Amino acid sequence: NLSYPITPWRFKLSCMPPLSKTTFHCCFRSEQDRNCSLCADNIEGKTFVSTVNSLVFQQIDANWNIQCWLKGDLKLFICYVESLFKNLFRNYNYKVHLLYVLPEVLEDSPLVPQKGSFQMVHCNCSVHECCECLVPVPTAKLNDTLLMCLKITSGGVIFQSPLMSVQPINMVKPDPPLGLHMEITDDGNLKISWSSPPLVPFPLQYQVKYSENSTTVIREADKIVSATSLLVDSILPGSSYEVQVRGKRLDGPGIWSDWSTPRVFTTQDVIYFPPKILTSVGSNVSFHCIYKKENKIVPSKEIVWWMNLAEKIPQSQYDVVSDHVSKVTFFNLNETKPRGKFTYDAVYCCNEHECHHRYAELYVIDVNINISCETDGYLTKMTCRWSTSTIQSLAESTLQLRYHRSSLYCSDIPSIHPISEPKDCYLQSDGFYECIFQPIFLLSGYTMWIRINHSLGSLDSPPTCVLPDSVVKPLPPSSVKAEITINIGLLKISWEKPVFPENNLQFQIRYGLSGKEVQWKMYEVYDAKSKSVSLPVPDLCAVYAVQVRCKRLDGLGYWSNWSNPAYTVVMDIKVPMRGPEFWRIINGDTMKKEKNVTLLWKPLMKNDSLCSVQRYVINHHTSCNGTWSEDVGNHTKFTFLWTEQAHTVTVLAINSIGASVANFNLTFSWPMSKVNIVQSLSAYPLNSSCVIVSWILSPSDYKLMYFIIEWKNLNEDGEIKWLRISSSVKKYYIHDHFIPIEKYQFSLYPIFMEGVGKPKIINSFT
Amino acid sequence: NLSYPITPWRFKLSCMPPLSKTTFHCCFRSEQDRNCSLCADNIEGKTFVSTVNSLVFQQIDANWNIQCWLKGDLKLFICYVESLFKNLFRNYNYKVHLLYVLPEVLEDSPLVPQKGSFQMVHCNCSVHECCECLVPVPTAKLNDTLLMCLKITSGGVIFQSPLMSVQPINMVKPDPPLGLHMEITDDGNLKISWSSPPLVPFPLQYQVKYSENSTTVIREADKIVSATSLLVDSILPGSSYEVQVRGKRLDGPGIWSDWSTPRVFTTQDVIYFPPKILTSVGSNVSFHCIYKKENKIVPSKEIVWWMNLAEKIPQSQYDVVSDHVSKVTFFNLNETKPRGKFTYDAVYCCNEHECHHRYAELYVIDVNINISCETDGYLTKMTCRWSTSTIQSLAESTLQLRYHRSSLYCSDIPSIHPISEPKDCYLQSDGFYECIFQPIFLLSGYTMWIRINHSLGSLDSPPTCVLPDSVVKPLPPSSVKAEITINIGLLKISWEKPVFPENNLQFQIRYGLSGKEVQWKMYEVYDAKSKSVSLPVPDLCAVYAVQVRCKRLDGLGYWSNWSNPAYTVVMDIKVPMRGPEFWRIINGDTMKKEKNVTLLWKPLMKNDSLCSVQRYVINHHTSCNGTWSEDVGNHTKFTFLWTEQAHTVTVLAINSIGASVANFNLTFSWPMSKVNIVQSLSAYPLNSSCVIVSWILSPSDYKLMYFIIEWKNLNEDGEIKWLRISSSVKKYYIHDHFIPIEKYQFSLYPIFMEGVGKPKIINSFT
Amino acid sequence: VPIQKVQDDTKTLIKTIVTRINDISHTQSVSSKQKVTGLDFIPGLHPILTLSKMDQTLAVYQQILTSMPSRNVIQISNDLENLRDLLHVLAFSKSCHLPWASGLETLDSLGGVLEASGYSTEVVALSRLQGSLQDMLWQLDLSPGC
Amino acid sequence: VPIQKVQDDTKTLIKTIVTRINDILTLSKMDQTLAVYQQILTSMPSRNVIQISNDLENLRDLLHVLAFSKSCHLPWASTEVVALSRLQGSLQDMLWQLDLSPGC
Ligand SMILES: *[C@@H]1O[C@H](CO[C@@H]2O[C@@H](C)[C@@H](O)[C@@H](O)[C@@H]2O)[C@@H](O[C@@H]2O[C@H](CO)[C@@H](O[C@@H]3O[C@H](CO)[C@@H](O)[C@H](O)[C@@H]3O)[C@H](O)[C@H]2NC(C)=O)[C@H](O)[C@H]1NC(C)=O
Ligand SMILES: *[C@@H]1O[C@H](CO[C@@H]2O[C@@H](C)[C@@H](O)[C@@H](O)[C@@H]2O)[C@@H](O)[C@H](O)[C@H]1NC(C)=O
Ligand SMILES: *[C@@H]1O[C@H](CO)[C@@H](O)[C@H](O)[C@H]1NC(C)=O
Ligand SMILES: *[C@@H]1O[C@H](CO)[C@@H](O)[C@H](O)[C@H]1NC(C)=O
Ligand SMILES: *[C@@H]1O[C@H](CO)[C@@H](O)[C@H](O)[C@H]1NC(C)=O
Ligand SMILES: *[C@@H]1O[C@H](CO)[C@@H](O)[C@H](O)[C@H]1NC(C)=O
Ligand SMILES: *[C@@H]1O[C@H](CO)[C@@H](O)[C@H](O)[C@H]1NC(C)=O
Ligand SMILES: *[C@@H]1O[C@H](CO)[C@@H](O)[C@H](O)[C@H]1NC(C)=O
Ligand SMILES: *[C@@H]1O[C@H](CO)[C@@H](O)[C@H](O)[C@H]1NC(C)=O
Ligand SMILES: *[C@@H]1O[C@H](CO)[C@@H](O)[C@H](O)[C@H]1NC(C)=O
Ligand SMILES: *[C@@H]1O[C@H](CO)[C@@H](O)[C@H](O)[C@H]1NC(C)=O
Repeated sequence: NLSYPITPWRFKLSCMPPLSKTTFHCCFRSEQDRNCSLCADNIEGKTFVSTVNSLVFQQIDANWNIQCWLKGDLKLFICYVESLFKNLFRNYNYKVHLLYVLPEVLEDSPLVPQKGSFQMVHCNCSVHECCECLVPVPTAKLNDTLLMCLKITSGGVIFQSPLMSVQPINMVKPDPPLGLHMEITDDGNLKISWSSPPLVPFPLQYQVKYSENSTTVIREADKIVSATSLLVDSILPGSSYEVQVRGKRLDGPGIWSDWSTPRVFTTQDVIYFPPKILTSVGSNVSFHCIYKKENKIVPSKEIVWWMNLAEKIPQSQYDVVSDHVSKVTFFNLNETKPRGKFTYDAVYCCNEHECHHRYAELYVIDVNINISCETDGYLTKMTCRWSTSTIQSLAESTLQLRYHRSSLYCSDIPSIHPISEPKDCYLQSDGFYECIFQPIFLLSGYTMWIRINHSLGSLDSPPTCVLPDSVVKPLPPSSVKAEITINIGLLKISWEKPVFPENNLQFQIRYGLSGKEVQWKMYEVYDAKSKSVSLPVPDLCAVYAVQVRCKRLDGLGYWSNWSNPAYTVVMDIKVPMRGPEFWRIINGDTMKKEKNVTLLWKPLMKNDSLCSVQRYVINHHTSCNGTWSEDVGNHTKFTFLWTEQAHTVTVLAINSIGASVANFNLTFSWPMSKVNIVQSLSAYPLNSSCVIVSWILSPSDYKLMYFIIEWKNLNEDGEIKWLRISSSVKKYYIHDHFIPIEKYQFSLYPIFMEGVGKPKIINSFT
Repeated sequence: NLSYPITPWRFKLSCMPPLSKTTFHCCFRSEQDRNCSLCADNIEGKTFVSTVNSLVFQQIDANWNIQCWLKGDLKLFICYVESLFKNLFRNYNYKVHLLYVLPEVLEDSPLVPQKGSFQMVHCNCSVHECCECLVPVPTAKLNDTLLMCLKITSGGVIFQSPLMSVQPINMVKPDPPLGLHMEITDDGNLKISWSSPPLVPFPLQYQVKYSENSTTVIREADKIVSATSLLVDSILPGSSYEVQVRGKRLDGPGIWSDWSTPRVFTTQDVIYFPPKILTSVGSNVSFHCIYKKENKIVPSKEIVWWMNLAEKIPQSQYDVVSDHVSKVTFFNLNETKPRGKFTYDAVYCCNEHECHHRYAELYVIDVNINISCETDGYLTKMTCRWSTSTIQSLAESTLQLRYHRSSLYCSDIPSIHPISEPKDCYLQSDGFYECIFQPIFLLSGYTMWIRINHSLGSLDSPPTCVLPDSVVKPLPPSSVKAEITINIGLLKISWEKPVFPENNLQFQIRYGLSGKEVQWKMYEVYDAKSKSVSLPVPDLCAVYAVQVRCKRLDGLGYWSNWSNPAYTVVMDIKVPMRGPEFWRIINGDTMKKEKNVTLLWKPLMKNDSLCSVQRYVINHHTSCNGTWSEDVGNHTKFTFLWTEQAHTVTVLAINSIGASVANFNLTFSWPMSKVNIVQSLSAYPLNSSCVIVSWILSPSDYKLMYFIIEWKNLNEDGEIKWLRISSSVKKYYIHDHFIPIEKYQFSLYPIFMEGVGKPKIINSFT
Repeated sequence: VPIQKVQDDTKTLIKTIVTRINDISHTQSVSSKQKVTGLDFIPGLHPILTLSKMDQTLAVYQQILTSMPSRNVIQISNDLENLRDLLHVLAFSKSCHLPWASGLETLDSLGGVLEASGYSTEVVALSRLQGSLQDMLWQLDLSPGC
Repeated sequence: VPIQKVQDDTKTLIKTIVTRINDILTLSKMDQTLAVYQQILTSMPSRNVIQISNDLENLRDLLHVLAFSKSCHLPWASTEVVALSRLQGSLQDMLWQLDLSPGC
């Protein structure tokens, strides 16, 4: 009762007669109805009004355009009042008093509101007679009843509006939608996606305007949708779209939202979808194209696809989709080299003999990035690293590692287990990264991969399963000890295995002569419980070097470092095999029965001494078994005397280990010294470095086994020189310094089992 | 009217009688006039004054010295008021008010200024009876009329000065001259140019009170010349000048400027016109001196011109300009070598023997820096370098390169172009300055040179145009390869020309044999279209080395590097040209037809079968043409069964190219094996290395081609080796080892068309 | 300088420029008669006879290449400047004074096309330049008119 | 995964853990023991102790694996020196008992 529904929202108010408190009631002038209901503001204003004052109403036509709604924020019921009588000559300073109430849902009679129930808000009018007013309404009463009453105070005259009741929510005018962009999606379909206001509590239907506007073909296609974002169908090239969207309530009546500034989106003569593609090496891609030529769409049966404007694509890969949509599908494509500052391939679409300058981009990124890494001997730190200086196709992306490992192991089956935990790894000057894991589960199987983010998308390298306990690098063995054996002649290597790992190990020894550069020899031991080895070497005590490495037996893990080399020490091993080749000389008168005989011999050479023999000795044997021993020191010449008929002498070598075993012998005897068997000797210088000696002999009774020839210079008293000759040969060659001018002698002696007889002496070359 | 001109600027004011508002009138006591005009400040001051108070005027004498003038800056009209009553017993705190008005130019009557038009500025009175009044006078009103009135309040007594009209523009006090630099003219006229003050917009009459503070001559000539660039002729030695030029307003009245600091400049008894000249190698200059030797001044005909205290310049360079001015012209002086702490030549002018110590400087610069340039092979940059390790004459002078460009080629007319562009060249460790132009203009004229800055001046080296296309250094040739031609014997070298430049090119090619130390032979190619050259060499399987290099044919440009040398690989070239030897060592028996035939041949050497043999072939031939030749291979011995009666043999060598073409041959004949043509031979062993061999012949009934000679030792069956000389020789020698100890088989055989007769087998020497 | 020196120097400079163009990796195999419907202000295609049209073509090419920052383009532009200043001498040899042609106002669309299809522009420009220069050489033997 | 290689891994890891700690019958009882050792070892944050603990749960997970190998759904169940000593002692006890490989 006493309420006129606002059907529709638009209504025009006109005030007609029924000066401090002169109030005039105003009514709506509709097409067929005229309602005049008194408001609950003034009840005692029934005062007599003079007839003359009505003449003022002739000059004052109180016509007003009053409207309002609830804004999308559901906070303010801003109301607008416009003055139809736009008289610029006189401006009225009128004040608006608004009484609004929001009664609650009461089930006990629809009682008329009393005085003071409404709220007073002084409504603000602009300079140009337009009044905007703020009405705070609680959100819990949006579906409830709201009452309006307006009082206009213009020049001391009050104008009264009727009571208006309407639901705020059913005629809410939304805000102009924003957050809109116009790009071609990946299926040849423009999307008009606007961030439709969230403060609206009800679904909204939107009127959306656009068209196909071109230079020649012009048509208008205005539409109405209901979703917060729409997706048009079959965009054609060379057609401007003037899109503009406004909102309103979808269910029941409502007020359209504010018109926004029109958005213009113009596509060029060739349209590609998708325009940019990011794909790794070895995959398959696809494209699309629509062409317009002098305002006419080219049929799909005469279109050819190019590549960098360099080589035409073979026709085998072309596919037909519709009247004006084509398809090109690259098969097993390679990596795109960087051509100058351009890091992408351009793919064109064109017909006949003309190709437009618009192109579709195509990037290709390689993803085979290698990761491989250790576990240090203490089973704590795990260190690894991946290259990025070879692979180009980058310098345009940030990179990051990932983890995934929980139970015991890995390398079972895809997928990469999309749960992952990033970890940051640093950079080093070598050109490769690295980063450290600790503490590490030695028996947990990590799954690693590299993720490449890029300006267009994301890519993932193939994973890798790594188990730390199986990639350990052991520490090199300590206390390496090489020592030449005793009484045998072998090289002995001894050592001790590293504490980690606790698996079985194999060792690889490498050894050789000590020196600046050596051609070392390798040897393998395949037993964990063997820890010392013995090997043969050619020499005896030439110093040697040895080094050792360790590895796990089953082939897992990596090799260790080379140990600190441990050189040996030189020291003698055993007794010499052979004594000296010792010769006699006599310096005394022949008439003497006592002869001062001097024994002379060369110093022994290394391998005969096996290393070193520090002492020599002489031993004797008379016919009466007279035997004795005496030291000579490091003197290689000794002398003694001989008077008894038959006396043998022996020269021995004594060193650190013991006396020699196999040694030569020789006996002196005057009685058999009177025997000669050599008849003639000849010597001749072949040249300055070769002399030939030959001899003709005679037989005897005793057994002859070796000769001896003694030569010395005759111009100067040089050292006596001799060398062994076997009795078997009859000719010999002598190779040393010689000059034919000076004079030399020779003296060949036959020696039997018990002495030397008469010699053969020659004073010149024959 | 009511205005008295201020003539002159110095005036004295005395106040005379006509207590809070007692006004006294003051007048100016001129020499012939007494003007008393009432000011327009007070009109209502006509108040009766008691006669008794006049006695106070007895004790107060209002004598004021007022001086008003415009400052040089034309900003403040500073006025000074001084109290002539210098009474130290009592100091009155009198206040001075200066009423100043500057009426605008009005053409409608000379109206008297009214009350309140005068501007009032408080004067800054000081303790010492000096009051300073600062009147802000705009520059636009300087030419206008300035009216002044003075009011003095002393002990309640008011003194009013007459109104005075004056133009501030005419009365200007200038500033003392600045920049009084003493620089004697190149003609010795002693320019004393001083910079005129900038705040003075009109020429100034300069009262030049220049003095001559010499030992005996004193001058105080006060020239009033207005020229700033003063020129005092006939400069005298030992004449210090203390110029006291202060200046005055030339156009209109003014006041001499305040005395500034004296400009004491002492001429130390030796004066040259500026000895501050900088010279170059070969340049010629001239000097003049005036010396003081007590007040007589040494005449120009008695000068004792020296440098380094000695080497009196001859009276051939001498020319007389004035009585005390003499020309000592220096022609093409050499570089002034430094010594001690001197970087010049201590020029000395003196008289007789008493010569002073003050000297002059002779600066000589070896400006000749030779700049070189070189253009990169890719034709992108141009590197230019220059050395300064010869500048050691006046070092620490700064050096900077300047370059100038011309559109196409540079002209042949030598002229240093007026404008230039600097270029900073960086220092290099080799003692050179190197700098790069990039990008380059190929056919544009770069004229570049070096400017030197010394503490005395600046100098330029002669320019050297460089055209960046005439100094290009081409790249070395690419893909150089040499190979030995087959079936011809030549060596063919092929190469590919570099990319840039694009003119014609010549080539130099050097070849030799490989080794640590290489030998070289050079060949030239002038035609540009040839890419392969063939040349003959004697050696045929040496490891060869070939290198090439380029240059432009027109002669402009540089020689390129030498390319990477191209070694050659030895391979088969032709078939062997000569077959190998072969001989009979048959060990068969006489009656057996199938006799054990053995043939010997030495492996063929390198330089005959063209450096490679892998397979042999032993050609055989029966009377029935039995050609079973088989393949000996690498083996060098052969045996055949002697199946048939008459046999012929032949040895051939087969390489990869093919088989032998020219060959030896031999035939077999049982019957004439019983013929003899030789009846004696002689074997004389003169020495073991060479043995003399002779034989005799008979009238053989067949034709004899050659002889074959063989030898062996019977005693030990020594090696069998042989020789194949022709029949022409008679007494041939053999050159190899022998021994007279043993006895040798000699084997001389004549050679006939079916074989050999009886051997001439010999057992011993002759 | 003798005129024959100028005649040979022109050929040398032309060959140097064309080899520089061949050094570029972009324009390795594109041909010079390819038709693109958006780039028609690039000189080329139809043959050029007169000296004035030749200088105009080089001026347009210089203006077009000014809009690229690569070093090779800078060097080629410098060489084009030198070649133009040289060709005016051949014009002056036969008393046929030429003006200093300016960057034609027909370059209105250039910038726009750039921000749309940069890559393509670059390629086509260089390629056509090379092709045009070839024609120039084959016509400089026949001594074309003023 | 095949089970025949598991026991070698058990022996290797138990030897490794006893060796590193020296550097400083039924399945349910086994698991509850190991679990209480984990708790009584968690209290000490020393670098050796924390890593020994982190190496203990690999042993515990492997113990669960070997329990599941026999088709047995095993239910889930001055101080520091002595603690480390008793850890080691229980460890060689575990080694000796798993040498015999008892039942569930
Ligand atoms: C990306 O594209 C490549 C290229 O193959 C192309 O696409 C296929 C779908 C087919 O239409 C091919 O005709 C076409 O050239 C694909 O590689 C292809 O994979 C298939 C299936 O594995 C291969 O077929 C097999 O060929 C072998 C003989 O090699 C037969 O024994 C098999 O029975 C089976 O037919 C085909 O050979 C192979 N193409 C080439 C050139 O090797 C690839 O699969 C595709 N990518 C994806 C993710 O599908
Ligand atoms: C410097 O002077 C040299 C010779 O001295 C005089 O100069 C010439 C010009 C003649 O007048 C000669 O008779 C004089 O003796 C010249 O050789 C030299 O070129 C002169 N230097 C310069 C830069 O001209
Ligand atoms: C990839 O490169 C190979 C050889 O470099 C070539 O044969 C193949 O055609 C390339 N791939 C494509 C898609 O062209
Ligand atoms: C780098 O890649 C990560 C991976 O998700 C991504 O979140 C991040 O935005 C990328 N950084 C960029 C694109 O700058
Ligand atoms: C092996 O030796 C190198 C060089 O001394 C060293 O850098 C490296 O760390 C060593 N390896 C191990 C596992 O310690
Ligand atoms: C001395 O040695 C030789 C050679 O072994 C031997 O024949 C001889 O019997 C030895 N002398 C003696 C006295 O045994
Ligand atoms: C001396 O003759 C022999 C004979 O074979 C030879 O070996 C040796 O080299 C010759 N010596 C000299 C110095 O020529
Ligand atoms: C050398 O002097 C010239 C002349 O004024 C000057 O232009 C140049 O900059 C100077 N060189 C220097 C200061 O390095
Ligand atoms: C010529 O060889 C020298 C010596 O190696 C080298 O420095 C120079 O760069 C070479 N020339 C060219 C053009 O590369
Ligand atoms: C062997 O060859 C020579 C060379 O021509 C020839 O004179 C001779 O007759 C040949 N011998 C035979 C038996 O043919
Ligand atoms: C051997 O004698 C001959 C002639 O008597 C002589 O020419 C030759 O040089 C001698 N031999 C030596 C090695 O001097």
